[PDB]
Amino acid sequence: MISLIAALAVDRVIGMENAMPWNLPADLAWFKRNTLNKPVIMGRHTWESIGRPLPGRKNIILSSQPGTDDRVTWVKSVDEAIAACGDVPEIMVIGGGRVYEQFLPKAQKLYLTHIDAEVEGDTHFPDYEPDDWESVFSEFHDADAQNSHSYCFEILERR
Ligand SMILES: NC(=O)c1ccc[n+]([C@@H]2O[C@H](COP(=O)([O-])OP(=O)(O)OC[C@H]3O[C@@H](n4cnc5c(N)ncnc54)[C@H](OP(=O)(O)O)[C@@H]3O)[C@@H](O)[C@H]2O)c1
Ligand SMILES: Nc1nc(=O)c2nc(CNc3ccc(C(=O)N[C@@H](CCC(=O)O)C(=O)O)cc3)cnc2[nH]1
Ligand SMILES: [Mn+2]
Ligand SMILES: [Mn+2]
Repeated sequence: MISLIAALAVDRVIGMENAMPWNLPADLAWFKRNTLNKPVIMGRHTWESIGRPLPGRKNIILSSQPGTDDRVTWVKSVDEAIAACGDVPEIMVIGGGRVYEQFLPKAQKLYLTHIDAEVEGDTHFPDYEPDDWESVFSEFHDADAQNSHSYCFEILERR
């Protein structure tokens, strides 16, 4: 399948000129657990923001331009990105906004972290058609020493 994973603040904000507005290590740890040993597809701006390869995962970068780093795989279209992933039980699409929009209709599963934080962003998760998704997992966490906002991990499956 194809699955999207994202962390959403209020109103589906996911970023602000190429930095995430927070630092919730419980959520990054959820991200790592759900992506480790799977291929991850990302757009070029998200590659830039991370700033390095994600270890333990096949990193596939979409760009309409030649690639500039041979430590990751560069592809020029959605069909090529999926093909580069070969024979894998689960393909993880890790954003950003433009990439999420294109992979949504080919997604079976959404791993969403809803963060209770108010932030004034420039990129959104495409979100919304609720009727087409069943929530099968939801786990809510209050803020603590390490994590300054409350947040909820949710897994949705396409009905
Ligand atoms: N909250 C979260 O979980 C999360 C997750 C990921 C990212 N983010 C944030 O999202 C923001 C980045 O998102 P974004 O929407 O600006 O950019 P993006 O989706 O990461 O990257 C867009 C770029 O990817 C390339 N691309 C996308 N689809 C393509 C296709 N079918 N074929 C060829 N190339 C394609 C293009 O590169 P070229 O311009 O090189 O052609 C395009 O400019 C940042 O703020 C980031 O921190 C947040
Ligand atoms: N749930 C979720 N949360 C996010 O913060 C997130 N971020 C991105 C894009 N940004 C990033 C930034 C860093 C790393 C990274 O290298 N993560 C480490 C865990 C430690 C950490 O991120 O601080 C990893 O090895 O996965 C991945 C994606 C994509 N999907 C997400 N999904
Ligand atoms: Mn808050
Ligand atoms: Mn979900």
